Amino acid sequence: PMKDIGVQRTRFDSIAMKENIALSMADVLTFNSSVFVKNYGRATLSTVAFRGTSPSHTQVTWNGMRINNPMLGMTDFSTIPSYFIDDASLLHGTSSVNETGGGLGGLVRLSTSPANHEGFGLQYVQGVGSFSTFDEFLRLTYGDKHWQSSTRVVYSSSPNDYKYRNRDKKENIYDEDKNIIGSYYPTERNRSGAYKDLHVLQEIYYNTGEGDKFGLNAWYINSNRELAMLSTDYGNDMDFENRQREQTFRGVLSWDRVREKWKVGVKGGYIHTWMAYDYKRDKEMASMTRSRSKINTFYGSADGDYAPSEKWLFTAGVSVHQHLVESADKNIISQEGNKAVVGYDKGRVEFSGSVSAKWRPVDRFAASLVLREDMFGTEWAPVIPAFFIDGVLSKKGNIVAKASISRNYRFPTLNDLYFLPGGNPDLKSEHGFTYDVGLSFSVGNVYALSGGINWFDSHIDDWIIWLPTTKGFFSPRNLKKVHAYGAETNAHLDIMLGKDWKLDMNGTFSWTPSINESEPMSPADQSVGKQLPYVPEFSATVTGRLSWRTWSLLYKWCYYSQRYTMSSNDYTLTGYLPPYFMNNVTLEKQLSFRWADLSLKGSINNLFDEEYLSVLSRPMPGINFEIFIGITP
Amino acid sequence: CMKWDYGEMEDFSVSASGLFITNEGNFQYSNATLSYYDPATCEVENEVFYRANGFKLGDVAQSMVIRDGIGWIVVNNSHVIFAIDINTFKEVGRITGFTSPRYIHFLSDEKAYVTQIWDYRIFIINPKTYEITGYIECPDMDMESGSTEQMVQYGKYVYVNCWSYQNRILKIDTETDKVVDELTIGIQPTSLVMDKYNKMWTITDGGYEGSPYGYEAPSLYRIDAETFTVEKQFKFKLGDWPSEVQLNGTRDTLYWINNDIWRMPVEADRVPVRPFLEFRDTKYYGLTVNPNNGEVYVADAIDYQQQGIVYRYSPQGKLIDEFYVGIIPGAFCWK
Repeated sequence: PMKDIGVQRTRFDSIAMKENIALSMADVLTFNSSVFVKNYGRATLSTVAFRGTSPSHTQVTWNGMRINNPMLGMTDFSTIPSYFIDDASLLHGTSSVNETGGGLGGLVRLSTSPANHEGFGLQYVQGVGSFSTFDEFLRLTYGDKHWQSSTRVVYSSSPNDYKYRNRDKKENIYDEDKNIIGSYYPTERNRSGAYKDLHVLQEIYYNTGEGDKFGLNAWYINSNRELAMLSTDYGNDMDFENRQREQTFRGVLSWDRVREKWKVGVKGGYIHTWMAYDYKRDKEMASMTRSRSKINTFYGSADGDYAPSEKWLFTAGVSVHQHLVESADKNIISQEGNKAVVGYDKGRVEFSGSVSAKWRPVDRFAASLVLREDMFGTEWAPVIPAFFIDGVLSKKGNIVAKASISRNYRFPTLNDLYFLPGGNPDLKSEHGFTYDVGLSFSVGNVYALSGGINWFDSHIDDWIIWLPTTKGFFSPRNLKKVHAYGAETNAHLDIMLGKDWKLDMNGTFSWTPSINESEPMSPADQSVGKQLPYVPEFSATVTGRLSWRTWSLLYKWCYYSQRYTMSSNDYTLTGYLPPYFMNNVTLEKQLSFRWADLSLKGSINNLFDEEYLSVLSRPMPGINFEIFIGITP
Repeated sequence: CMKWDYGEMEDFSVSASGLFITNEGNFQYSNATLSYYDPATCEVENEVFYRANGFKLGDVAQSMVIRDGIGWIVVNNSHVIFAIDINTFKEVGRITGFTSPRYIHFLSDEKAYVTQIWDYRIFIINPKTYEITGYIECPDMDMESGSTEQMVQYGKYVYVNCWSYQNRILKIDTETDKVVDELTIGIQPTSLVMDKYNKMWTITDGGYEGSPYGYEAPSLYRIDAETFTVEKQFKFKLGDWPSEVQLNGTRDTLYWINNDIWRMPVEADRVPVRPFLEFRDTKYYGLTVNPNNGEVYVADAIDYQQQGIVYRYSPQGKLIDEFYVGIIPGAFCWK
């Protein structure tokens, strides 16, 4: 019960992240946690946002690496399959710092671990259904007392022409001389929404009798997704062409020497993304906007925890990323008749060093101080501190209260500064003063229950926001100063109401206001003290399931309050987003054989066939299903 | 327990003189809207297109021209132009297939041009049949950086400014529908207008800092239509971000927004030292002049994230009225 001294982190159940093969990775977070996920499609631009916080302050970690490509400081979550993760914590707010700094909202801490299965355990899962959607996954594992290896691969493809009664655009019935007769809402198909995604991860691991672990995993993805025509796009799908290719790699090597009190480890990694965007039309095709941008990044990390006995613990860590970008957006005809490009190419180091002291005088009271120094490029960020306290209010029911205060900083990204079509490379670092407080609760082996609540409060100083000009392009400016408090609650219980009648349940609920608190921009600024747009006031998510011997079933539901599409938050017919109640359910039956384990499962999304909207102008499919068959060792 | 909404099919007959305000909205948000303001009552109605048709306008309405009681609204990111009744706002027709329509210029009841960005062709259409009829190939222009913006007619010729990553004016012979001449001026001319002296005013934006094409002080140019030669050049200061130049009904006083709202006789030999309206902490984005009484309407987009407001000032600079419209008003159309 240390290093989590006053730390708020959401741990995910073993089957919460291995429920369905595709399942993206946003679909695990959005149903076992309570953060906001801007999301429209399956292969969509799914972005996670913490308590009243922009996604730019929600940075992620894979095996100690920063995955958010510094060309734009975030991570796309449709680019991660559910089956490609073994360990996944989620550090909230001020508790994100004692792993890495720069996280104002918080951190998603990801890592792959060896399954520790001995022998050869090839596992194949094949899944079909919905709108000609096909998913395949395969895992070949090798086990040994000292060596270990595993190869995983996912391929998913679908055209995504789902039928929608389009309440956003009408179609006409004409006559002689093009005199309009009729108009109806068409039952159309999602235009240019197809996708073809492939992932492959190869990992090996080494262990000796004394505590010397080695590990290495490489991860290639090849993504080819069609940008959906927005609902008011009166263009032919076979005439226009909107394509996103992303070929990227992430690899990490680790060495960990752990003995009794002192645990030490080093890591080194590399990422390399190549994003190609294509927008073309027919006259026999021709490119309207055709771009290729590639960034590669080198990593270096070293962490160490020396804990002399109990009551004192000290951690230290360092993470340095050297980034190297190459942007190229358009090819233009320069005035001299030559051919020139508008893309830039830069790169900068990103160092973060941390030292923390955990001290628990007795079992009841305990405190901790973490202290980070960050340096991106050539500028030293002012010390980013945080301080945690936890206390055992009553041993009956483990009721434990925690609180923590910190002051985070976020540096602007390479697009935030050096974007050549854009501008403003002199942007100030985002400042956040934050402090939390909460309580936790648990009661116990033939029955069990737990829960807790918290309290969020954060002032963000001059923070980046992109604005249009009178020239037709965006540029950033540190204008707004937001004030985003809130609170989060969780509860999980399981009472075995029989010989084998397990009932596993958990649920979360969050009140996340992010009121604007900046200089009123104009004499007609209605957004002076209104919540920021696309920030749901209330969010909630419950997932519950039960087991009867080899049969199992889980049901998930989530609700997001009205998402304001306007900074002023006023009602608008053209831009109203209703509250969002997504319900889905999956069920499985398995049956064990000799040396094999067969399972068949079926999952539904958008039960009740609700025709709705989650992002403005972007249609959503009706009720959809996928059925999966799995062989496992 | 949630739903989508369709309908709200309203119907209303509106005044004779009015002002339309297009609202660009947010890219890929399909929240573009049309507003209608009545100067006689000082009452504005918003989202009139959706309220009259029951479906959204599209995504990036750019401009509007009216020919014979029918208003043509160009929706840049919807690959369509809507033709509506100027009184009921109900759709009467539409033309799809446009790469990224910008402005529309009518040559006759059966022939009209539609400029485009991200295209080296100017789409020719037939307003009477509501279909695309042809293309105007622009010289020295590719799809990657092609750009045609505004158009003005001079006899049998039509002049068009090439804005995005361009530095020229094209001369098109309407009798053959082909480009017959060009003129190189400052980098990126933004607009083109014609005054009562058969002179063409255009204002360039000077590109942008770090551009592989160019970066310069934007400028206002006076070009003779008959000889197609630059006669006057009024350079401003580097760093300015002026808007498209526009003229009033009598075509003898040009106005624009720079950092303030300026006004100048077209015969002047220098830019006036005093502005029309001193800056007042309002994000001037759009501008227009009533062709009948000279009242100046200034559209401030505010933070580009919520509904904008338009201020109505008298020719003398007296605040007459103010009203909330849609998101990011950038174009006006007088009825």
